[PDB]
Amino acid sequence: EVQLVESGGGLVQPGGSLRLSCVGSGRVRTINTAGWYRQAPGQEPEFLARITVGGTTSYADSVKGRFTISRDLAKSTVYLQMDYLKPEDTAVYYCNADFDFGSRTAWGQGTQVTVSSG
Ligand SMILES: CCOP(=S)(OCC)Oc1ncn(-c2ccccc2)n1
Ligand code: NA
Repeated sequence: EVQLVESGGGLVQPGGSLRLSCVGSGRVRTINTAGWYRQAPGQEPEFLARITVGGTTSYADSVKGRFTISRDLAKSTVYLQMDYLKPEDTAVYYCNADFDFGSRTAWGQGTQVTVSSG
C-alpha cells in the first residue's frame, strides 16, 4: 500500500508561482512513476506532468515551459513548480503514483489552486 498526501495549493495572482508537494508514505520504494493531474468542475482530469524514479520527465503541451516536475527519492516527495500561472490553471491538482511493477495506482487527496487577482 502507498499513500499520497499533497500540499501547497491556495490563492495566487495571475503571473504568480506556486509549488505543490506530493509526499509518499508506505511502501514508497516500489513506486515506479509519479504524476500530476488537475480537474476543474464539470471536466475530466487533465494530465500535467510525469516523472520516473530515474528522473525522466514528460509534460503536457499546456504546461510546457511553465511547470517543472521533480522528485526527491530520500524524502519520497514529488514537486510541481508552477510558474506564470493563468486563470485557466484554476483547478484541483492531484498527484498519483504507480507502484508494484506499474500495476497499482494511488491518488492524493487533491489541493485547490485558484489563480485570481481578487
Ligand atoms: C510521491 C512520491 O514519489 P517518489 S519520490 O517516486 C517518484 C517516481 O516516491 C518514492 N520514494 C522512494 N522511491 C524509490 C526509492 C528507491 C527506488 C525506487 C523508488 N520512490
Ligand atoms: Na510546498
